[PDB]
Amino acid sequence: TGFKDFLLKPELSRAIIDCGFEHPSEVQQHTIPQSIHGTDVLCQAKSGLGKTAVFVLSTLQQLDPVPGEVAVVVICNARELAYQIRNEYLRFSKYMPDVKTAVFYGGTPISKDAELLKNKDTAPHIVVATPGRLKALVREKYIDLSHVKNFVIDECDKVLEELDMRRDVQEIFRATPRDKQVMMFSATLSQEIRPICRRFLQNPLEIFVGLQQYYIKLEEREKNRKLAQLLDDLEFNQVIIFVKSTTRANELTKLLNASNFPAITVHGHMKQEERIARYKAFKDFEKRICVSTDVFGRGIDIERINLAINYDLTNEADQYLHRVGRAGRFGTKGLAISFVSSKEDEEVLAKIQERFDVKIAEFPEEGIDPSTYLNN
Amino acid sequence: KQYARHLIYDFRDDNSVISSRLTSFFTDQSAISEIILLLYTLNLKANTQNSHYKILSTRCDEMNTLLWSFIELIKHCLKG
Amino acid sequence: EAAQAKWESKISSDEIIRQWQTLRFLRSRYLFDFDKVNEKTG
Amino acid sequence: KSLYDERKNALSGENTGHMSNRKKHLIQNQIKDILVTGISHQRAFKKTSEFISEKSNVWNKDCGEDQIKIFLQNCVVPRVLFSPSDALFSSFFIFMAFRTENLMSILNTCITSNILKTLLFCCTSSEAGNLGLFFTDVLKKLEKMRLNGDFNDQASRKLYEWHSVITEQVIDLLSEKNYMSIRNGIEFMKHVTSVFPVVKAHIQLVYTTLEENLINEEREDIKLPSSALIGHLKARLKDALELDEFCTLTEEEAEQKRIREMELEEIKNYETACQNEQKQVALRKQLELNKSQRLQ
Repeated sequence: TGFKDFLLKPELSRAIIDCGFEHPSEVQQHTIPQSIHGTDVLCQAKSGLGKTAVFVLSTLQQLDPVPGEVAVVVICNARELAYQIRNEYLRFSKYMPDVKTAVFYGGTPISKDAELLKNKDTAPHIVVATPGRLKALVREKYIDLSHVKNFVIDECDKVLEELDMRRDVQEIFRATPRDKQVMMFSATLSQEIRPICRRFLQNPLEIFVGLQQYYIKLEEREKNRKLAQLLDDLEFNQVIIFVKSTTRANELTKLLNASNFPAITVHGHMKQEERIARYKAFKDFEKRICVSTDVFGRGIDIERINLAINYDLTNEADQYLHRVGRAGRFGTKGLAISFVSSKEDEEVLAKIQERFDVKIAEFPEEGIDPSTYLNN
Repeated sequence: KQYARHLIYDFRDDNSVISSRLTSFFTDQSAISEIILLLYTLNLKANTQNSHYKILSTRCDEMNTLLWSFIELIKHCLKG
Repeated sequence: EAAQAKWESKISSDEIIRQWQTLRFLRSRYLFDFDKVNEKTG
Repeated sequence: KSLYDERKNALSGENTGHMSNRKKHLIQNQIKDILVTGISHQRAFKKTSEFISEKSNVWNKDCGEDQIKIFLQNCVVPRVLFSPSDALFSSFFIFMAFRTENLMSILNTCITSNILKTLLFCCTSSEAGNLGLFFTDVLKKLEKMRLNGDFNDQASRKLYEWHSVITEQVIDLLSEKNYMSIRNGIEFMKHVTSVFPVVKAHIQLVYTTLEENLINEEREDIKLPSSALIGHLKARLKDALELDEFCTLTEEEAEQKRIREMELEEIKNYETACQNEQKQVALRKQLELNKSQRLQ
């Protein structure tokens, strides 16, 4: 347990074993145990490398439970990410019956949320919001910000830049005591915004920053028949199919749903509310097959995918490293299969083996061994 | 005491039927006095093996809280 | 007593992890001396 | 009795409304079930209290120094290194069975005998963590009977003398070899850091030693609790800490106080005005000097 080595409260260190984390990131290594002492922090790090894990564990040790007073304030960028902060604040506090956490965002009636905060059975110690909504609550005497001791600003460069999103974050800072701790984290911190951002902080701490691959040498029309051969030969956990268009991507799942392979579709040219829910069910193990365009090439971490097939091969070596960086996460074995069907395709792999020093060997006619990607 | 196990997530009053069936397979072969003597002996025998330095500070601790965990299953099932 | 018979023989005439396993055996009865009687505690 | 009543305050304060009859049926069944348990636990405590009181009179008729050494190692120490709920027993028994004069003589040979750097070497991560739960409940009972209860000045000199040998034992442990001495001393200092602040000086002794092992070598990722213990050690530096109100026996330490008063009065006008320039050595540099004087 690497997170009991943060020397935390015994109540907080219980659910971390139930949360599965064991190894701290380099961003979490440098700024959390100094934020416990009570000084302000200034952080720059890459996206999705444990930036949100900094401010959840830091604020649950500091809070003293008081009935009916707020103690943690988080201001964010949009309505979607504030629902993600709520789901992680309750997960580390599943074993604390006194604390509570609610979410505020636009589109919801404020007076109906005023009945949520006035009733003590849903009056939390932790309130997270977008400042587009959290400005609207204090101007009618709904909430009081005089008992808060921790302030969190995530994505501090993207919120403070716009002048309309600058006015709402200033009035909450004037409605709270300045004898307080302010936390500020973002992903991209340039040299222009950092003289702007230092107005809220007092003495801050600064932070600035195998896989078996194979390709099939075939002609043009054999690869809609090679699809149903590579599926019924390989023993797969979850498969992703990468199509470089949106016209072929919707003809395939109507072909696959009638071939008794249930599948879904997520890409562009569709509603963003549908893009969240359809990607959620794929993580929920509702179906094992999904097709997608080049939106899902970079950054998505789903560890249950070990078979990634390239229906339409890339022209570069800088997009191909991202699509097969999804399969075989953290030492797991995976597979990368590419359909070579054009003249510019063979030149792509010829620059890959000389750049990445990886030998994309030829597909054997007898098939691969079943014990080289499961046992080995 | 029943509330202190509800907060630490220690479900004993819920699956009391299923836990008694599991010790029924241990008491049919008269294995209960054999397990306690075997976990204690192997833990004490692991004080001479030379494999690593940080490993046997965790292996000795993990086998110690296994023997504590089996004794506590005996007293809940064989009651009387 | 054989561990002290192992001890009294060598005074008449890794190992620090072999010292780690002896000191988990000698903390049963001969605990309150523990200054320099078996080794240098270092 | 207080933890029995607040359980009733949970059910009465949370559930105020109409939801069902069966739910309010089961709660009022339980509000009498705790009170029959509490008075029987009181009667169980009443059965033991006059039993231990009538026993302790013929127990505390003979005090020994070698007769208490075998008790401390064959009856006390293996029930501290066993379990966290069991290590709370070994502190609650000494402060209840033995008398007031017997209590100090037991804790005499436990601390001034340098074995605490030797036990924490040969333990696990959990056995070393249970040893710290012993000295947490010992020093919490000593700090409460010094604040609320009154002592003579000769006894209060002995109480603050125990704190001097506790802090110099753990520092010698942290300056040892690779992993077993260092990792156990962190977890041992995790639980005893609650009732640490007896003297302002002793906090600064144990703080800077974590910096000496921080700069030179980093074998594994043990910088993470080292920065975490530092964030807990300095959090109690500013409450109330001065060794000159309670410890009054100052035959030479008053003189080294009187010299240090004239160095700060000279340097406060040296930072205000500038008439005759004179430089002195700062605090932490001379606070680094007396470490190696005692480390050798």
